[PDB]
Amino acid sequence: QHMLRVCNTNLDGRRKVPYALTGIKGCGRRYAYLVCKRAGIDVNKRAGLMTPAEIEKIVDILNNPLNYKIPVWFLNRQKDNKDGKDSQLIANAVETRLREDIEALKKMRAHRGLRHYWGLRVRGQHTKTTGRRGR
Amino acid sequence: PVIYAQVTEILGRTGSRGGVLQVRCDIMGENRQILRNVKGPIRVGDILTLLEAEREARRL
Amino acid sequence: KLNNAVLFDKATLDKCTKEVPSMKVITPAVVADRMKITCSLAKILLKDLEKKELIVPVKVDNHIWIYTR
Amino acid sequence: ITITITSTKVKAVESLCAEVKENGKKKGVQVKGPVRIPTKTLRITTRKTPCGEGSKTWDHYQMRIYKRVLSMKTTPETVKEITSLKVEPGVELEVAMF
Amino acid sequence: PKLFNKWSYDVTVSDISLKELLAINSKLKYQVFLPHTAGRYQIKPFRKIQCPIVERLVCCMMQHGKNSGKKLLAMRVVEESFEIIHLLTEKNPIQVLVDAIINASPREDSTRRQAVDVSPLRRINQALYLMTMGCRSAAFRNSKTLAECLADEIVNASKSNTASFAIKKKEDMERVAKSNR
Amino acid sequence: ALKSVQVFGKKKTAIAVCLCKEGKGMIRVNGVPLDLINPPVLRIKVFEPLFIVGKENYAKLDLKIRVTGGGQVAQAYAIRQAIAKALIAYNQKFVDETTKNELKAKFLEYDRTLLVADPRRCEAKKFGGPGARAKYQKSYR
Amino acid sequence: MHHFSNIKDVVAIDFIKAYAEHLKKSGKLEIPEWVDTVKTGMCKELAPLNPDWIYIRAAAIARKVYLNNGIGVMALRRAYGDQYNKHYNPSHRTLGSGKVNRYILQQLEKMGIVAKIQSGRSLTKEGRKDMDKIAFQVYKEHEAKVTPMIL
RNA sequence: GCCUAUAAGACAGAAAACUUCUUAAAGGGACACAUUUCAAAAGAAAAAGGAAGCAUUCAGCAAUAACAGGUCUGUGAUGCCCUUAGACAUCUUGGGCCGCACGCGCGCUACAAUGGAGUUACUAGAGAGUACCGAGAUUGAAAUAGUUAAGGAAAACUCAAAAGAACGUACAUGACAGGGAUAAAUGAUUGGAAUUAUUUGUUUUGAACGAGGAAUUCCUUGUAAUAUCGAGUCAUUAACUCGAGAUGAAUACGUCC
Repeated sequence: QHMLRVCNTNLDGRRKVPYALTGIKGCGRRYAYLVCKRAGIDVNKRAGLMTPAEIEKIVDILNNPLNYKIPVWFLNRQKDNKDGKDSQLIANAVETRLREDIEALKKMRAHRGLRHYWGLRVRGQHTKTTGRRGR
Repeated sequence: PVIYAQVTEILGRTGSRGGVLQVRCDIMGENRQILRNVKGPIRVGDILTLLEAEREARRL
Repeated sequence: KLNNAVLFDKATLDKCTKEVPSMKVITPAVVADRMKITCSLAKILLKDLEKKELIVPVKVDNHIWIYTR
Repeated sequence: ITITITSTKVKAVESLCAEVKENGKKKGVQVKGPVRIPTKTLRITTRKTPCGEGSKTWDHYQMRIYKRVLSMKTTPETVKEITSLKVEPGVELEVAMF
Repeated sequence: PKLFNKWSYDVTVSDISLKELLAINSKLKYQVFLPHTAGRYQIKPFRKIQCPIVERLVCCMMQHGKNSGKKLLAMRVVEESFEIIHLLTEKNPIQVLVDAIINASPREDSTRRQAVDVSPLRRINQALYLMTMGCRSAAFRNSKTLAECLADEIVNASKSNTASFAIKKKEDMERVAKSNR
Repeated sequence: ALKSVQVFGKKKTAIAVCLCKEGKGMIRVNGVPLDLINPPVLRIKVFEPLFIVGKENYAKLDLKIRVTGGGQVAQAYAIRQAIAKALIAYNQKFVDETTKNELKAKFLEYDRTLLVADPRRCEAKKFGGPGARAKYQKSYR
Repeated sequence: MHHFSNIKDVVAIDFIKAYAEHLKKSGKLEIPEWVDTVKTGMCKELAPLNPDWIYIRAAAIARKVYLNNGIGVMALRRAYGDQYNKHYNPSHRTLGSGKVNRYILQQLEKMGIVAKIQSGRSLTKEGRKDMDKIAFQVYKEHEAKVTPMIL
C-alpha cells in the first residue's frame, strides 16, 4: 500500500518507518525512533511494507505513552493545565492546543498575548530591520 | 589544415591593456615569416598554432 | 519527475537480469538511469548478482561500487 | 639554593647571570648552569584614535619577560651574605631557601 | 613508477605545440606516485609547466568556494575517475586525458571584438578548465557521482563527441571568432 | 653496539624526529607501523624513498620516528624527509661517502625537498583585514 | 616488515569491532533503561543507529585507557564530542555525555578490565592481557587478507 | 612488576647519563659575489649552489607644508558662554537607548550527493590564571547543570581541534533526512531583579531560500578561500575585533583602457 493512513494523517510508504512517522504533526524524529524501538518494529524496514496487524499499535503507542516506557522529559506537552499531566499531543491536537492557548493570554490581555494579536515578534527580538514581510 | 608556426621574437604588447602580444613567427614548413596577435602567456622558445595563415596582423 | 519505483516487479526483474551483466561498466549511478529504478535498489542487485557470480566486482568500497561482466 | 632572576631587559639579567656564576668561585666551588626559561611577551593592542573617527588603525605594544634559573649548593648562612649587590633597577632577585 | 600503481606513462602527444608544455615522462619527477606535490609552481613565470598534468587537473576540482582547500577529497575523485575511464576506452587514462586536452583546447579567441590566436599554455589552462566546468555543473543536483561525471567528460571529448561540455565551448568560440575576423 | 644516526624532518610546523640504527626494516612511527599510517590515502607517499633506491638499503635499518606538531598532511611530508635523511646520515658516519653520494644524488634527482625543509610559514594577521593580505569590504555611500 | 608487540600494530576501528562480540559473548555488560532513549551527547540529534552502539563504544573506551594510564570522564567527554551547529552562529566544540561514558567506565571496573587509581582509571593484569589475543586475531586475519606495503 | 609475541618490545613506578629535536644566549651565515647574455657605467635576466636570491618575506619608525577633518561625552588639559538649592550639580525607584510602514552599510547560516545524519582514530599553534582566578580528579543526571574538592602565581597545574580521513547491502536527486526561522510547552545557571524571552538543555512546531539584476568589494604565495582555536569586552552574554595555527586554488610576470 503506497499511501498509508494512521491517526487521520497520511504517510508516504516509499520511505523507512521512522522517516514516514514524521508526517504526523505530533511526532518528529527523536519521538519516531523511540516508538519504533518501543513497538518492536524494525527501523530499516519501509513504511509501505508493514502489515496492518501492527499499525494499530503505533496509533495506540502514540496516544498512550506512559504505559509503554517513555521518559516524562520526552513529552511535547508537560504539566498540562485543566488537570492531566501527560502529552497526548501526537495528533492533529498540536494545532488545537496551540490556538486556544494563545487566546488564554488574549483573554487575560498579557503582553505575550497582546503581541500575538498584532502579529509581532513574540520572544523579544529586534524588529527594526529583520522580518520585513510586506505590509 | 591547421599549420603551426615557431615564435621567433616578441615585438611588444598591444590591445588597450596588456593582454595581446605581437610576435613575429616563422612557419617550419617553408621558413616564412608571419606576424600575429597572441592571447595568453608566450615566450621565444615555444611554437604557435595557426588555423589561418592568410592574414597579416600588423594592425595598420 | 522520475518516480522510478522502490519495490520490485516481475517486469523489470525479467529484463534487468539479462542486460545488466552484458554491460561493461556497472555502477548504481549509471545503472539506475537505464532500467528506470531507484539507485538504492541498485545496491541490492549488485550484491544479489554477486552470489550468482553473473557480475564480478572491480572497485568496491564504502564510497562507490564499480562492477564488470 | 636556587636563584631565580626575571627582568624586562635581556642584558640586565644576562650580565647578572654571569655575575653570580663568577662570584661562586669564592666562598664556594661550583654554580650550576643558567637555565633559560622561554620568554613571555605581553602583547596589548589598542586603537590609535581617542575617538571613533578616522581609519581603523591599531598599535601593537609588547613587553618581554626573560627568566633565568641558577642552582648552587653552598651553605644557607653564607650563600652570598649581603645578596643585594646593588642590583640594577627593573631587575628582581628571588632566592629559594633550601 | 605509476600514477596509482596501476597506470604507466607510456603516453604520446600528436601535436608539437603541447609536447614540451605537458609534463608526462620527459623528467622523472613528472612520474609521481601521488598527484599531491607541495611544490611552488606559482612563484615564477612559466613555472606551472613543471607540475604534473594529472596534478593540474586535481587543483581544478577544488573550486566553487565550499570545496576550497580540499585536495585529498579531490584526489579521491580523480583516482576513482581514471579507473572508470580506463574501462570505457580500454586504454591508459593518462593517455586518455592528454588526447582529450588537444581536442577540447580552443585555437582562437576574440578580444574587445578581434579574433586572435591562443598561446599553447593558455590552450592547456582552458582545456582543463573547460572540462572541469562540465563535471562540476553536471554532477550538481544529480545522482551520478563526481568521479563518474568527470569520467564521461574526458572520454567524450577524447574523440570528438559533442556531448562533452568542453567540446561545445571549443566549437562555440571558434565559431564566434569566425564571425569576429 | 647498535650504531645510530639521528635525523629529523620539517614542515609547516611538523617535526619528525627519527632514530636510524641497525635493525630489520621495522619502521615504527610513535609506536605504530609505517604501513598503518593515519591518512591511508598518503600511504604510498611515505614509502617512495623505500622504492626510490630500493628497500634493501633500509632492509637492515630500524627507524624510531616521532612527530610533534603540524597537521595530518604536514606530518606526512615530514616523515619522508626523516626517512631520506636517516639513510644519508647512516651512510655518512660509517659507510663510505661515495656510496652515500649516489643515494644523495638519486634523492635530489627526483624530489629536492626530500632533504631540505620548505621555508614557508603562516603569515601574521594584520589589522583591518580577515587574514594576511585580505581586507574588509569597503563601502563608500 | 610487520610484527606484534602491542595492540598499536593493528587498525583501531576493526579491533574495536572485533572487541564488541567479546563483550557480547561475556554477557557481563548489562543493558540499562536509557540505552535507546538517549543520544551520545550534546550536538547529536538522533540516537545511534546501530543497536549495539554501546558494545562498540565500550570497546572504544577500553582502547583509550590502554593508551593513557590516568584518564577521566571529562577527558573522555571531549574525546567523544562534536560541533554544536544548531543555529546561525558558527559551530563550536561541545563536551560529550558524562553519564553514558562514566557508566561504561564503572561497569568495566566490575569486569576487572580497569581499576580505580588516584588519577582516574587504569588497566589491570586481566584487562591488559585480555585485549592482546584479540588484537592478534585481527592481526592474523589482516595479514592473511592484505599484502604488506613493503612486500 | 606486568603482558603479548617469536622474538620485537609495549605499559606502570624511580634512577641517573648525555643535548639531534626543545628552549635561549653569543657569534657565524648572501654582498647579487661567482658564471653566461644584455645594457667607458650604474645596473637587468636565466641557470647553478644554498636554510634562505623580488630591499629574502611580513611588519615598526617614518620628511616639509597644510585641513579652520574627529575628539572640550577620556582626562583634576583648558578659555569664553549657559544652568547654578524648586539646579542642566548629586542620589533612589521604574522605563528607553531592543521601540516598526519602510530604505541603506558590515556580517553569520543556507540553498546540498566535492553533502547532511550514526559511529571510530586523530594531528596543532598561539593566548590566560589568586586568598578567591583558571579549575583537575570521584559521583548522581538524558542534557543544561548540582554536591564535595587536589595541585597551580605557572615550559611545573589547568586548557581541551575540527575541516579532512576511516567505518555501514543507511540516505538517493524527492524544499527529502538540505535550511533551522518563527512559535508552544516544560529544566537549570548568573544576577538584588531575567517580564519586552540574559544564556542554555528535552520534545514538538519545519517558513523563505533551487546559486542570486543593475551595480560593486578584497586578493599575486603557505597568499585567497574553507572550517576551527585563544584573548578584549565579561556577574552572565559573539554572528564583532585583535591574534593563532589546520588543508592549500586558478590566473600576470603585463598596460595606463
